Order: sequence, then C-alpha cells, then structure tokens
Amino acid sequence: LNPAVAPIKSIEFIPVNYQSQNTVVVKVTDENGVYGLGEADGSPDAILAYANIETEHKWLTNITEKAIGRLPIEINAIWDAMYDATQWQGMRGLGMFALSGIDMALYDLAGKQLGVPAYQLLGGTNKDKVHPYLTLYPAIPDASLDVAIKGYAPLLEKAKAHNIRAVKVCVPIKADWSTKEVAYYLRELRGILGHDTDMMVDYLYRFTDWYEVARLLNSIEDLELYFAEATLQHDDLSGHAKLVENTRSRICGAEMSTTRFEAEEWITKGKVHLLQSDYNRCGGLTELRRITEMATANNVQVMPHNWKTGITSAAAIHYQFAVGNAPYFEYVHPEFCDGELRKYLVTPEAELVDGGFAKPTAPGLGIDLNQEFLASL
Amino acid sequence: SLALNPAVAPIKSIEFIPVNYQSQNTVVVKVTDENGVYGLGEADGSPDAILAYANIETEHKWLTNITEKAIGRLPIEINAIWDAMYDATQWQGMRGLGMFALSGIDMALYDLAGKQLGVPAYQLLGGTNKDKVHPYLTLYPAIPDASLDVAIKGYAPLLEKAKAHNIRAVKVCVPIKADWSTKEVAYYLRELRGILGHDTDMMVDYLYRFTDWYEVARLLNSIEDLELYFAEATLQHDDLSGHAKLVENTRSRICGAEMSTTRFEAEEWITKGKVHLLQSDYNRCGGLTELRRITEMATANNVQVMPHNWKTGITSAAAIHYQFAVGNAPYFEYVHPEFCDGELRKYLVTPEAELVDGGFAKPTAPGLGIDLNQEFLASL
Amino acid sequence: SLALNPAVAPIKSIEFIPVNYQSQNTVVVKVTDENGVYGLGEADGSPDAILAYANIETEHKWLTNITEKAIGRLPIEINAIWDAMYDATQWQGMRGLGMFALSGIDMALYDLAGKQLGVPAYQLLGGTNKDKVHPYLTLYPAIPDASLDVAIKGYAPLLEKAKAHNIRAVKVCVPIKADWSTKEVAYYLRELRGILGHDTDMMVDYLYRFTDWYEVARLLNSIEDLELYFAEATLQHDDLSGHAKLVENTRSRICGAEMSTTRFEAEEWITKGKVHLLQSDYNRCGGLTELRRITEMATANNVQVMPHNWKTGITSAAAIHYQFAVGNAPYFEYVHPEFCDGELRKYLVTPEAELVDGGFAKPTAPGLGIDLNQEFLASL
Amino acid sequence: LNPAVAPIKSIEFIPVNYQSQNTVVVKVTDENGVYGLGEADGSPDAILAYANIETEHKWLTNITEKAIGRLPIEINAIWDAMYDATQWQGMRGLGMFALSGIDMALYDLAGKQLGVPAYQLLGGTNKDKVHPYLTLYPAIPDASLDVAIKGYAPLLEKAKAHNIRAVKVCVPIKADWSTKEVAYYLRELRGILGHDTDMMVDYLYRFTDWYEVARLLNSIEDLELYFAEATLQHDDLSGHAKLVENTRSRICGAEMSTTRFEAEEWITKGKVHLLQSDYNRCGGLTELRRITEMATANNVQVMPHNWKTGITSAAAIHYQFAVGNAPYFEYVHPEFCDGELRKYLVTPEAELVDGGFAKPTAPGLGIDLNQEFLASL
Ligand SMILES: [Mg+2]
Ligand SMILES: [Mg+2]
Ligand SMILES: [Mg+2]
Ligand SMILES: [Mg+2]
Ligand SMILES: [Mg+2]
Ligand SMILES: [Mg+2]
Ligand SMILES: [Mg+2]
Ligand SMILES: [Mg+2]
Repeated sequence: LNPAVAPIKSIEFIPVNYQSQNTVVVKVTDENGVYGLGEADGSPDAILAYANIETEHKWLTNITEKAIGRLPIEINAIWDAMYDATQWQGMRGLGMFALSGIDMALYDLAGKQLGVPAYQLLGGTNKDKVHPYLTLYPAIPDASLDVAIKGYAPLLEKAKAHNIRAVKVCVPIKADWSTKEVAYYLRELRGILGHDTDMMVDYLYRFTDWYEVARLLNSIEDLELYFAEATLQHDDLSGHAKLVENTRSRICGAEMSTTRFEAEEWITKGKVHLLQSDYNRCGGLTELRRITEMATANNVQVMPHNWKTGITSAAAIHYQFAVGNAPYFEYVHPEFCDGELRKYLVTPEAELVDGGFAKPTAPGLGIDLNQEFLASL
Repeated sequence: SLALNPAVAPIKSIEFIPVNYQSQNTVVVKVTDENGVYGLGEADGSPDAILAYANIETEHKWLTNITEKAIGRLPIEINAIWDAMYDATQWQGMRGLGMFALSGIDMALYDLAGKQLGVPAYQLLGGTNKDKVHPYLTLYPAIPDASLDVAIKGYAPLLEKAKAHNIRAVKVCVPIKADWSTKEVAYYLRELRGILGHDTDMMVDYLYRFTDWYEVARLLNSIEDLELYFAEATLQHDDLSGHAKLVENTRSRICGAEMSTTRFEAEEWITKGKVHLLQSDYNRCGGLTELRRITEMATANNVQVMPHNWKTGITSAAAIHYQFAVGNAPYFEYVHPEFCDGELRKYLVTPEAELVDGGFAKPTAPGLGIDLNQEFLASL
Repeated sequence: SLALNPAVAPIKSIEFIPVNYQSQNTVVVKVTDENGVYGLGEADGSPDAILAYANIETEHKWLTNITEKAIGRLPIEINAIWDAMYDATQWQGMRGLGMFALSGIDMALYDLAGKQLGVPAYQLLGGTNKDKVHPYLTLYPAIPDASLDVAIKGYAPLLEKAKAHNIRAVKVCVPIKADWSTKEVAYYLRELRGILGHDTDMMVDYLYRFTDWYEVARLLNSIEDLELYFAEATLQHDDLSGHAKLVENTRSRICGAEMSTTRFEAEEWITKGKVHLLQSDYNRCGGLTELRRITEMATANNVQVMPHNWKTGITSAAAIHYQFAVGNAPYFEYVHPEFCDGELRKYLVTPEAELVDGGFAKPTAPGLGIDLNQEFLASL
Repeated sequence: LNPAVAPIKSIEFIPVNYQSQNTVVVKVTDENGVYGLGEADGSPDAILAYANIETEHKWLTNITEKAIGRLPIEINAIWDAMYDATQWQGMRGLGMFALSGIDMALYDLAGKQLGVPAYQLLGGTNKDKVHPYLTLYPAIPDASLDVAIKGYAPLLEKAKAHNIRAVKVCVPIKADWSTKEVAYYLRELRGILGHDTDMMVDYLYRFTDWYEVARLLNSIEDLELYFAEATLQHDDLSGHAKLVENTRSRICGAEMSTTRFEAEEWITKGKVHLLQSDYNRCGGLTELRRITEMATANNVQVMPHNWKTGITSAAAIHYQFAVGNAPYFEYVHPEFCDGELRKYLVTPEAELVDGGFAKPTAPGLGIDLNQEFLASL
C-alpha cells in the first residue's frame, strides 16, 4: 500500500485575529509531519474552547478524538465518527463549525498524501474552468441611497472592467429605506452594472413579512436579478415557501444553516431555488457533497456561502470543479474586498483570468500559511 | 396616578458558573438586578465550552455576546428579552450549544422575576388548576454495559422501592453497550415489567441503539401486551422520517426531540416525525419560555410534552413549576435524590421539593424556590 | 424563606355593567379583589343579553355561571382562570355571545393583575422590544347609504386630516346600503386613494357586500395598482372556502375572523380560509389571553393579526398593550376621539393615550392604565 | 503530483463462457500497463458488439471513447462523461451494463495507482467486519415440495455449521405450487434452518396479483422472514406499493433496474423497503453510492443483487464496507454455490470466517485473472 497514507497524529485549532476580522485555522498533521489546512467559523475563543473539552460519554466526546489515529483518506468515515461521538452538543450550531474545519483540512491532507488536488478526491471534473460571482460592498456609513450608490458605482465599473461574470450587492442593514426606495436603489445599481453581468442581491434579513417582500420582488422583475438572498428571517421556512409560490425570483436559503438535515428542510419546506450552506459551517466539503447531490435531484442550485480567508476560497474553487451544480459560486477576491486576513493569511492566491479560474494542479487545497504575516498576528 | 413596583429593577449582571464534581457537572447561571436580587438557572453542555461562549466578544448584528441584550432589561419582560437575545446571536446560537446558554438565562429570569414580584415561578407562566403534579422517575442501577441477568438484578430493587414509595411511573433503560438481540431486549423488558406490575406506568429509554425502523417496529409490536407508556430514543435523533415509519407501523407512543433545540426543530418532529411526545430539555431548547410555546403548539397537535431532565435541583425546580402551569401530560421527567446517584443533583441547591405519595404540592416560595448551598459549593 | 406579594389577593366579585348612550353601548366588566382593588374590561354584544348571561344559575358541570370559576382565584393566574371559566361553560359559551362575556373578564384580569403587581398590562404579556406602536385608524364620515359623490366628499376631510396628523394608515369603508356596481366601487376606491396619496397605507372594509368570490376577485385584481394594504369583509363570514379562492386568485391581503370567537375558529380561518390576516376582537374572541395564543399561532403560519376594535377606551387601552407585547403586524385597529364620533368612546374612561406623530409610547401606569369617568357615567 | 496516476490507454471487453455460465470482463489499462478489472451483465456477444460500435453523434458515442485518456481517479467525472455521450441508446437497459463494468474497473485501477483498497476510494469504513447473506439453491429437478425441501436441507445445515448469519432460499420458477403450498414450503424450510439465522425469500416473479401475494405474506408472518424479493412483476411498481401498504413484510424491488432514476421511482412510487440494483447492471459502484445515500435518507435499505463471478463479489465486499447501509448484502460463495466460473475466473477468494469478511488489504478490488483457467478457454 501507499506509505504516504499515514494516520493522523494531531489536530490543533489556531485562532487568528487582526485589528475585527478573524478565523480559526484547523491544522491536521499525520505521523510523518505532513499536514492539511482548513478553517472553522464562529467566535475563535468559543471554537478553541469547544475543541478542547473533556470527553464525558458516548455522545459528548472531544471532536478531535475520533479523528486522531485515523487515515486521512477515509474522509467520509471520519466525518461519521466525529458526528456520532458529538451528538450531545454538536449536531447543529457552533459545534458543526468545528467539525467543518476538520473535514476541510482532511481534503488538503489527503490530497498531499496521495499527491493529487482536492477536487480529484471529490469526483474529478469535466469542466475546464469555473466562474465565481463576487460579493461587493463599499466602505460606506448604514448610509443614504446616494452614498450607497456612489460607493457601489466604482466597484461595479471595476467588475465589468475585469469581465467578472456575476456580482452580488447588498442592501445596508442599518439603512432605513422603504421597500419603494430599495427598488429604486437596485434599479440604479443594475443601471450602472448593465444587463450583461448577472446581479445577485443580499437583503441582509431586513424583512419579516413575506407579502411586503413579494410586492418588492414582483416590482423589479424587469431587472432580471439572479437571486434574492436573506429576504425573510432564517427560521421562517414557511415564509420562504410563500415567496417562492408568489414571485418569480430565485429565492435562496440556508446561508447560516448546518448539516444536510437542515438543508433538506429548506428544499422541501422552504421550496427554495438555491442553498447557501457554508463550507466552514455546515459540515465541510463532505457534507456539501451530500447536500449538492440531494439538491440536484430536487432542481435546487447550491452556491456555498463564502466570506472567510484564502483557506475557504481554495476549498470553494475545488468544490465548484467537482461538486458544484450551479453557474457560479460565492468567492471573495482580494482586488474586490478589503481585509488583510483574506489577503495575506495564505498563499498562493488563485489567479482570476477573465472572470474565471483554471483547474488546480497542486496537492490538496494547494495552500499554506503566510508564516511572515502570521508572524505579526 | 399609581406608582409602579419598585422591586422590578434592571438586570445588572449575568454570570455563568461551571460546577464540576469528582463526571458530574453543570453551568449555573446567576442573573442579578440593580438591588442585588438574583435568579438561578442552569445550562447544559461542556461547562468550559459554555463558559467561553458566554464571554465572547460582540462582532456584528448577528454575532453578539448572549448576556449583552439582557443587561439593563427588566427581568419581568422575559419573552421580549428572549427575542432580544435570540435575534442578536443568530450567527452561532440559533441551534446547538449556543441555545444551551440562552436556556440557562431564561430559566434564571423566571426565578429572578418571581423574587421581584414575590410570586412562585409557575404564576408567571399562567398559574394552575392542578393541586398536585406527579413525575415519572428515571431509574438506572449501578451495573457494569452489563448483561441480562446482571441488568435485571440491578433494576429489581429500584423498581420495588418505587412501588413502595408509590411512584406513579418510572423509566428504565436498555444499557448502551449491551449487545442484546432485539429478542433479548423484549425478554429483558418483559422481566422488568413483570417485577414492576401493571399499576405503575413504565417508560423505556432505548438509548439510540437502533437505526432500522422495521427492526424497531417488529420489537415494539412484539411487546404491546406490556402496555409500556412510551418508546424513547429508538432511532437516531436526525432520523425524523424513520420515526414517522414507527408511528405508522406500531401502536406504541414514539418520543422525539430529547436532544433538540428551539420550537423550530420541535415543530418538525411533530409534523415530519409524527411523534406522540416531545422531550425538549429545559436547559437546552430555550428554557421555560420556549417550552411554553412548544407545549401550546404540541397540545394543538395532540402531542404530549415531557421535557428531558437530568441535571441538578435547579432544573428539577423548573420542571415542577413547568408541570403545574404548562405541562399537558400526566407525567414529566424528574430525577429524585432517593432514586439516583448524584451528589451534584442532591446537594447543589436547597431546599428539595417534598415528594408526597408520588406527587408534588404547589410551590409557595418566590421564583423557583431554590438557592445555592454554599457549604457544598465551597467544599469545591 | 421570603414571603410572597401581599397585593396578590383573591378575587371577591365580578360585575357586568351595561352602559347605553342616546345606539352607543357596551358592557363594562369590573373585577374586584379582597382589598378593593379592581380591573376594568368590556364585553361586546347586546348589553342586556350579556347581563342576563352573566347572572344565570349554575345547572351542571358544563353549564356554570361564568363568574363562579373566577371568584376566589388570584388574578395573576389569568391563563388558568381562563381555562377554568371555559371548561365550566362549554354547554352554552364555547362560541358566540357567551365568549363575549368571558372576553370582558379576561381583559379585566390584566388590568387588575397589573395593579396588584404594580406593572403595566403589556409586561404581563411578555414585555416589548418596541419603543412605539402605530395604529391604523378606521374612518367613516357622517353620510346618508350615501352615493358616490356624497361618500367621496364626506371622506375627503377625514383623509386630509389624517395626513395632517401623520397617521401612518387608515381604513375606509364601502357604505352598506350603497348599491354601487363593482366597477363603481373600484372608481370609488381610486378616488379615495387619489385624495390620500401613496405614503399612507389604506385598508378597505367592504362590509360583507359580496357573496361570489369570482366577482370579488375581478374587483381586487382590477385595483392592484392602488396598493391597498388589505381587503376586509369581502365575502360572508361563514364562507371560508370562498376566502381561500380569493387568496388563490388575487394578490391582495385577504382578512378574516373579524366576528369570530376562540382560537379554534381562528385556526380554521388560517388553514381553510388561507387568509393573510386575522381580525379576532379583544372583547369577543377570548380577550388578550386568547389573542396571545391566536397571534403566536398566526405568526408560525405567516399570518398577521390586527384585532377588530370599535368599542370604548377600555378596549383601546387593551389594544395598545396588545400591540406592544403580542402584535405581529405593522399596525393594529384603533379608533381615535379626534377621528370619530362617539361620546361613549371619548368620555367613558380616562385618561386617553396620547397619539404622537401617529404613534403611541410605552404605557407606564399599572394594568391597562384606565378608569371610569364617574361624572360622565353619572350623567347617565 | 502523483506519477502513478496516469491516463487510461485502453478499455477491453472480454467475453468469458464456460461449457450455461458466462460473464464479460472489463479491463482498463493506463499508460503504464497497470490495469483494473470489472464485469458487465448481459449476453456477452451483445455486450461486446455494444462496446465496439462507431460514434455517430453527440448522444450516440462509443462508451469507451469518453474514458480513454482520462485519469482513472476522476471516476465520478468519467461516469458523467460516458453517460452523457451515450444517452441515445445507453440511458437504461443493456447499455448501462457496459458502463457498469467500466465503472467497476476504474475503482480497481484507481486503487492500484494510489495503492489503496477500493473501499477507501468510496469513503473508508468504521466497520471492522461485514456479513453477507448467502443465496442458496440446490441442484433439483421444477420439482415437488418434498424434492425441493430435500435439496435445501443439506445446504441449510451447512450454512448453520459455517455460522452464516443470513441465507436466501428460492421458490422454483416452474414449480406449480399453490400459494398455500408455497407457504408450507417456507414453513418447512424455516423449521430446518431455525430462527437464529435470518432467512430471505426470492419468489422469482411467480405472481401478478398483489392481493394474492398479500394473503401469502400475511399468512407466514410468524416465520419472521427478512424480506420478500421478486414477488410481483418488475414493472409493477404501483403493485409493490399495495403490498407494502397491506402486509408487514419487507418488500424488495429494483433487482433488474438500471440507474438511480429507476431506483428513485422504486422508493417513491413502489414504496419498497429495500433496493437490489446490481453492481454490474445499474451503473456500478459510483451509481450504487448515489443510490444508497438516497435510499438511506428515505429509510430504504440496499443489498445489491449479485450473482456473477469473483469480480463482482469483490466489488460487493468493498461496497458493503464503505457504502452499504444494511446489516447484510448478497454474496455467492463457492462452498455454497455450484459455479466453476464463480470459483476460478479470478484470484484470490476472500476468506469467510464466522460468517464475515475482514477489511480488504490489497490495492483496488484485490483480484486478478486466473490465466490457466482462462487458457482452458
Ligand atoms: Mg449573505
Ligand atoms: Mg429529480
Ligand atoms: Mg433519554
Ligand atoms: Mg387540534
Ligand atoms: Mg369591519
Ligand atoms: Mg412557519
Ligand atoms: Mg433474485
Ligand atoms: Mg429522512
């Protein structure tokens, strides 16, 4: 057998704060010193504590215990083991963020051992390139319609200049615009962007009444927006079904969810067009694979939520090549987003050429920490 | 014009206190108002994971420290505060561990609000028309997992003791590591039922040892004659469709939601799981406030609620108040000192409700009628 | 051991007081405790029919005098008392007039319980996270039923006045005896909408003038451009299947349950009527206690609740407290003195909530913050 | 990268007949001479002709064409590429058997290149041992009850002696026994075997009326059989549903089906408790993985049909370890079967101990052709 396939020796959770952007790097190392990198969402110190709890019983075990000593190649089996041993407090919520980080690191570690890029461990690909949609947000107050539009105007011009195939814009949380003003706002941005680029919208959960949201969405149908994200409260699945039944917009769901079980509910009860389960929240690449194959059979697209560091971004590219079932996937690019962690935490940076990425050639996720940057916090 | 109650003072601080005993542990939640008056509650989950969660730093609209939205609020507005805490913590507290922390605070608010207004907690949940409540007691002997004869011999004295004290209902378990075939489990339960007799209701906890509904159905159907009250933790907790199969192909009461959180998961168990009874826990699912919503919803759908309960006397006190004002079933889970091992359960708080003839009388003290036994607590 | 609140005293008597004005009438319900402290509420229905109902003689388990089960109970146990009264009166009070009487008592309990504990009523319903609430005002000019030009001319000054006072939303009605064709109704509403402008939400009450859903659908669909908030009393109140048709074939919000009683009828409107909004009345459907259950149920099903409200300042006070702690919609029905005729509505009780910029601030007085204006009341 | 992961160079379909019994071996060789073995069901000559057709258009392509030149590690991608290019005549039926053989062979090849057993390429395992059910059938005339019961007698006893945990008996096709006689037959067999060993029953499609079958199955509920296979005609899904709705027996389906699309129908329309899609018919291990994960979500067990040579039997052991969701799986063992082909075609044979198999250790499927036996034609 392949000697490089060695059992996991250790797994450490490494908080990384930068003055308030942060993440929790997950490092899994085998007995030969080779290691994989992943990252978990959630308050770094809460995640670190959870990752260091004492095992108490069958359903309340330390998350890393079931992985240490196992062969990194058995990613599916290791996932089941960790999940089963942590049911008392990790079936949903924060605990799943920790499991995600480990699952992610395993694809990077397994890739290095076998000498293959992570997407080849996920089924391989028939695509020659993938194209992300970029989430854009200017450094604005929440501001006024004028400030917001002026702040977006250039990011949108820059996107078109770079031939980005799709972009997502947001409605400022603290903004107090009426739905009539939101429509105007979106019309103005779409006016700036043009119709050759797909445009997604994140309403940041500013609504609670499906009826009002339906009136808004049905009034801007002419804008041919790609989707409507975070319209109603995340727990309001029946409310989302109402939107699907009464509008012609693509309705998204599950951005903050965890596991395929919550994903299944969004599909059947929420009737949503697209799931946004996050790499570093819902159960990693392994759970996103099950979620996506289930989604496909149900005519539901999956565009995993993504706004962390270069670690998740790398996982995102690999996901899109072997698992993705949609035209785009969420990605945060350094030239279209402020944030040092995203910018320098890991290297190298995937090269975006004409709005797309080429197939990964390096082992695993093809990334490593920028010791220099990390050396300074 | 009439002046308002002076005792209804703003909350000044919220403290999470982990308590381990050498294992046995819990997380005491103490909410103190402007005048030094306080309420006690407790949260499930690894005490140190919970402690760290309770001390995180606020980052944005949906990622706030759980206590932040409670500080400065009047303890009497429990429902509003619950919503304030939930909304501000959606990023990592909608489900799982995070809800355990919110649960502990909610529980404490009933105790505190009760003291400020000078009324027992159940009167803040609607009052009661019951004069007494009767819990079912969960029994488990000290047996190594053990074998058939070993397990039966170990349960025997507990079952006789319960009959002697007139306990109206008890729950027995199938040991986790026991490798008994389904037929041996059937034998096992027949033996226990035989020892106990049929005047006492018997619930059974299978400790999630099954994954195939058909096998489980064959089991439960083979023991209808035992007239067991319910079948708990038969299939894996995520297998809601599997529970539905059980309900559709057997005549046993099927339970669910013991490890769940929030009324949203509870609703799914009701509609998709089709279960006859929900076991959402006081210190996990959202405290008494969420249990009230879950129970009123459960009643409308002909579903009983018997909250999971295996912590300290803090949750036990909450359970009695719950059963008097909210409970919609004949029994509710309760762990009694004389019927279990657990120094933490026996000594952490005082006083202890007096079980008379297998029932509890209406609580009379303000709030949850409990307090920390500092000597025990100080003894480490 | 801590002593309980002394102010929480048993209820000693319950009195129903009919009040007519020459027509305008109501039934004041006064609940007095051991120490003379009392709460006010009011019941809908013919005052003399209600009076007689409130004084019937107990005959058997299900045919009891409504007050009997409340007398001797601590006002703080509102939910338990509600169940006690309901269960004992099933023979003739489960629906209809009988529930009006129960509603009045429940409302009074919030006022009384509030005074004993020294807290505003909304704090007994869970508190609030809102700083202000905004009602919609129902407008109707003095017009004989009138004709198109007559009705429009009459509504004009009311609509301008509302805009001047910054009322966030208003409701207009289609006169009952008006024989306008559906096309004339469409014209009518277009005119009113034109006068009002689009910054103020406009609700429409059709006063049950229709019986054919298809005709109604054609109407509502022809006026989508008016962006009306909702369509109330379109089809007959018993026609739940007809409302479903409307919801399925139009894009207007369809209301229901304005004249209904209990959460059981409310549930049917939700599931069978498929309505977007319930209008169960404070003084008809079961008071604030039942409105709380109906609203929490409505929210889970994405249904708004704007309780019907057209009585005296007693229900108006209840409405504000309701909206702060229970309401799940942007507005709620309210009748304001400066926007209506009604000596009973204007003078029966004091003080009057101050509408500032079309909104109400948090109530501060105990209970419902109201009391009988004996001079007015004494003046017959 | 990993030098061993080389492009596929050729794919050969080799008919194997015995003087009756036959199969079609599938040999996929990479650019280094390393190869993987697999087998396809169906008339060997029909299959060979199908594997040698000429590409005509987008949807009518030679099955091997989309695999040649591809890295065998990208099994999921190759599966899609082959399926997509052969839709015109390979979406269902015979065509899928061929695709199945190639898919199976890719797991063996990919396992050899990476130097890991096939099951690790399917997720790994947390099971230490797997236990098959053995399909038994005596060499009997169709015969009378007595004769049939007599033939099964020794086999049953031998099964108990070898501690086989589960066995499947069949009702002779040409047997003209009434439903009452079939019931007597099964009672007699259950008596001989005992209840400590699970017993499955294959009725070989002798019924067409669900009502009659329900009566039979409801009358032998006391025998507590594990399942009822091939009761009604294979196209009669609505009929299987009536069986499920009116009896308490586990009802099987999909034995002769292909693709996860037919399997989904069996689950939702047929309401069956267990699927029997075959490794060498339905789309191979890749499709069995999708079918099983879908089945698990629907509380449906999967025990893939298996009656070919040691090539499929090997694939079956690996399947059960990493993908299987049921306590047993079909297996044909040489000491319990009478097939020269099943015994000699490939080596080595997995060791059955106390009714179970240990985790495979050799790369890929761990089998190879027995040249001598083959040279014997
Ligand atoms: Mg978002
Ligand atoms: Mg489909
Ligand atoms: Mg349990
Ligand atoms: Mg009901
Ligand atoms: Mg009306
Ligand atoms: Mg809902
Ligand atoms: Mg067969
Ligand atoms: Mg399921």
